[PDB]
Amino acid sequence: TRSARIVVVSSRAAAGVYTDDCGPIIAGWLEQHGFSSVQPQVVADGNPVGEALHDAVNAGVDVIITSGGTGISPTDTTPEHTVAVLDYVIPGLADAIRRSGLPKVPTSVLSRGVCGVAGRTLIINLPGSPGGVRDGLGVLADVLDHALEQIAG
Amino acid sequence: RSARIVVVSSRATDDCGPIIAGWLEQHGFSSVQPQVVADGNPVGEALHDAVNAGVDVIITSGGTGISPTDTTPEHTVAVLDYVIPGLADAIRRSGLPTSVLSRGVCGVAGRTLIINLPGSPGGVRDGLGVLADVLDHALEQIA
Amino acid sequence: RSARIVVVSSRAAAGVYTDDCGPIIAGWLEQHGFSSVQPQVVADGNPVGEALHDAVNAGVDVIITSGGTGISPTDTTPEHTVAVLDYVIPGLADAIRRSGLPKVPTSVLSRGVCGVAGRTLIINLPGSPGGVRDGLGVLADVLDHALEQIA
Ligand SMILES: [Cl-]
Repeated sequence: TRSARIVVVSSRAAAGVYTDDCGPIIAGWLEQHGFSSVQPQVVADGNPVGEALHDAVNAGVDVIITSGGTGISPTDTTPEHTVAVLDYVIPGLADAIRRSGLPKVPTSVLSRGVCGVAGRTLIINLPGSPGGVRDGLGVLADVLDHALEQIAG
Repeated sequence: RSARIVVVSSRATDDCGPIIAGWLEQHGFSSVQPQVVADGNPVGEALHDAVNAGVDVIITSGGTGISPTDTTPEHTVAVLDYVIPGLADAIRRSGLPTSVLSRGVCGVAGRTLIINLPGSPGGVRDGLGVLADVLDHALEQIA
Repeated sequence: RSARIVVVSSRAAAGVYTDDCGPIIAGWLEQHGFSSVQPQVVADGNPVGEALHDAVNAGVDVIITSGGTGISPTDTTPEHTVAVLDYVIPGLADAIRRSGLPKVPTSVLSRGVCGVAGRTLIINLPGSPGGVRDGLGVLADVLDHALEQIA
């Protein structure tokens, strides 16, 4: 637990014509867990996602947290770009993040987020909504320290 | 349906291209990758290639004002068979901005519809909102 | 590194004008190894103070503002900036003013300041895309060292 990036995926927000409410949530939670102070990078759907992830992995960050672009809309390609960068996926973590918001938000099941490892960087896809983000960070909090420990040895 | 997106930037990140690409997917196109190009010859090249390819629609963004390098409308008129003045006017009248100054045109080149949009995300938004109400009919009439 | 851009214009904030300077500043930051930002766009006056305080609290490495540094009644960017700053960096402000000369002798009328608030570097740029490009030229060979000195 020490270094991280945040990538918020929204073409409108990235163009500066829309609010990013998810990024600040992630930044605050990271501050509570031994990182600090990370500022959101807001990028458009598509190639800019690949570009941000490769850049962050090649920086050797411990953790990348993404928000948005995981649904089933024409333009949601975050999972594809993430899988491309990943060495492998962590299915149980992605499933638990989906189930976290479920009670509750039944459409949770439509988020196609993955999590995985690339090099020694842990990557987490979260949904593009403030509640889905907070619920998924709650899931991550139960396992982050262990996950980072394991990746390091 | 087929399309190309030409983002005209003197700088040549593209903020408008992905917005237009997303709109087009909503309207039955694509996955279209925006081509970001400099003013001038590169605008010509992107238009000519798209017209040759026989795409249904070309959307451009930027280079429509009165700065020394703003020649998107000139390059557009150069490839058009004819202009559709009401559509350019409707795009200018959407949204309201200094732009009254956008000299964008719209028109048909062959069986390809070309639409000039301003180089701002808000101008693009407003423009696309106009297009949303006429695009199906326009493509039908051209065919 | 992280940055915020605060474009200061009531008309741009209102959607009445387009923000052309914000995107110019954003692209320059990316070439200098910044991950970051959307600009922000805020009205003249108190919103400026709001935006700087939010950005200083969040702990960003740099804030670049654009506009509101002139001598018209609604130009209050320098005021709100000095209110947030712990201290000014006079030589950087001066260097930014001079970057417009000799071509735009009215460049000397910008009352823009630079300084540090906490661990955040703040730089006032003028509201014209030419004053902005001219100011980024100054920053090119001092910004990395500035940030290193602050840290
Ligand atoms: Cl999502």
